[PDB]
Amino acid sequence: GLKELRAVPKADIVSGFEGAKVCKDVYPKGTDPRGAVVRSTKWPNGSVITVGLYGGTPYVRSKVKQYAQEWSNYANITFNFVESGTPQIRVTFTQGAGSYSYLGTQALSIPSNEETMNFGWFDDSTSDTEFSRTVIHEFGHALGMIHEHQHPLTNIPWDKNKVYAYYAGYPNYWSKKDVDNNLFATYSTTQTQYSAYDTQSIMHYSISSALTTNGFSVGNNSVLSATDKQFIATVYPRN
Ligand SMILES: [Zn+2]
Repeated sequence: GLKELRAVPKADIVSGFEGAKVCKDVYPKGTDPRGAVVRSTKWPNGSVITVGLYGGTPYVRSKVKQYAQEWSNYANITFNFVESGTPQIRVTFTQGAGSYSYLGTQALSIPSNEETMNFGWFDDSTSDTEFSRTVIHEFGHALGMIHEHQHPLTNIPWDKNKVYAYYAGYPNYWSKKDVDNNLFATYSTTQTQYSAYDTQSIMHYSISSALTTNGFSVGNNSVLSATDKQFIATVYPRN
């Protein structure tokens, strides 16, 4: 099969946040997160992207493959799930590390012994809606999509000490200061790649109830929205 990736240090997986459903923004070391937008990170149109799955049960691995390929109904892009070589997208299932993917072709800047995507909370009992939501969302990032997030009406009620502890773990290794600029300041304003915000978007950024004092952390958006479908077709046209 595939060559083993280097393992996540288990000391850097933060205890107590098992099951906390956090999608983490991630970028190749030293790059500017503001530059990682779909017009810059999109794959060559018509690409067939090789994907490798590392670990996971056969059931979870089948679910990843099932829902990742939903994007190809609308985008002129195909995922080829392979078991040899160095795949372009490398998916791990490290429990407790959150879920994340590098954006678009930024995956190609990741060392070949490291993962480019992680699913941190799936198990064999996970619901179909949660598989659909999280897998389509993360492969959205893999196509270059960023989070959709509308301007907060009221400041997010961050449980700041739970947050500082969580983002100190792998893979960000963020300081107190790092969280203040990259997380708090980022989501204090609108984040969007659409001309108008789409409350139904699969790319909606949900903030975990493990990281806040109140509010509803699980939105409705578990399938591609009409805007998701229309936009991804303009990025990757059948041309
Ligand atoms: Zn995300």
